Amino acid sequence: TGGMASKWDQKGMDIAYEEALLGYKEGGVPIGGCLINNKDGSVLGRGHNMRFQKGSATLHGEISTLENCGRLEGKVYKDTTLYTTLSPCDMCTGAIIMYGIPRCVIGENVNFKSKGEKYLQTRGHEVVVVDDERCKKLMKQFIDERPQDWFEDIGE
Amino acid sequence: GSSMVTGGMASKWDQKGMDIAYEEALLGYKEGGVPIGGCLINNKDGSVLGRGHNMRFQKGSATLHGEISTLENCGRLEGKVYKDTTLYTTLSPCDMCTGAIIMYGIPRCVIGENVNFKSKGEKYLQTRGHEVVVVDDERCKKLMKQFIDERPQDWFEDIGE
Ligand SMILES: [Ca+2]
Ligand SMILES: [Zn+2]
Ligand SMILES: [Zn+2]
Ligand SMILES: [Zn+2]
Ligand SMILES: [Zn+2]
Repeated sequence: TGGMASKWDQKGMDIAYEEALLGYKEGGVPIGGCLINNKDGSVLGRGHNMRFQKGSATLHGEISTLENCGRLEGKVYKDTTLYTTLSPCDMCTGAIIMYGIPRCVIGENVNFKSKGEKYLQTRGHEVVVVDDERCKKLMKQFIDERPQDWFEDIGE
Repeated sequence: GSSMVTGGMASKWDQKGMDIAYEEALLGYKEGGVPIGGCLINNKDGSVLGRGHNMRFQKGSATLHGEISTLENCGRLEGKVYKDTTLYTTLSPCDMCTGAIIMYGIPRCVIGENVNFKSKGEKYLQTRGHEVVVVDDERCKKLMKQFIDERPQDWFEDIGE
């Protein structure tokens, strides 16, 4: 779309936030997301961080989202938007780049931001930061109460 | 990617690491999956923290590339642990696996070969400061070449094409 928001952007961020809330309720890292087809707004998949729920070192919210979409032909990704409640780390950024997902809509980049946000732009992707306070407050609460668990999720 | 780019020194555990990575790739091939394997070794003592191979076909996974599967198999770890390890992979990493190495701060990546595949990740790793070593392992090259020959469409799916 460029500049103007996609008709499905609010739907996507609301779903990402719902996933983050669910993850928080399950005692995990409150980071969620979803992948939407820009063509019809269909939700290809949705998910949240599964580090605590599955003892996973790779299932960040974004990775879990992609995993939940299942095996897809490469072309499908080319016209989708990945929604994430928090700005992607270098790994999740790499996933978006590898699959060629053209747009990444981010809830906030205040609690966390890696060099990946800019790298996505360098690699030709459109990056949108909403600065969604609901996401920011939820993530901040987790960081406040379980700082070490947050650090573990990003190898800190 | 700069011009004054150099490879990296050799480690005493590199032979071991690539042998395990190759073993994982053969296992994956046996299981009917993508023959890409790896393992993570602690540079401090040579201990193998984990090993794995691509699980796209085995688990219907869109994210379990060989490198990702390897990290997953190590389980949850304190962030400091990754800081003195070497990630071994039979094939040069895509942008996602490169991102995983960068995020966790794994200081060294030893690659079997980059003849059958090479993404912008190999250079980006060096740009981000990581030590990269390409051993040009003929065992890995032959195995991957055969797979790409026999299953071109499946190879493309693994890299989203
Ligand atoms: Ca053929
Ligand atoms: Zn993240
Ligand atoms: Zn991530
Ligand atoms: Zn790969
Ligand atoms: Zn990869």
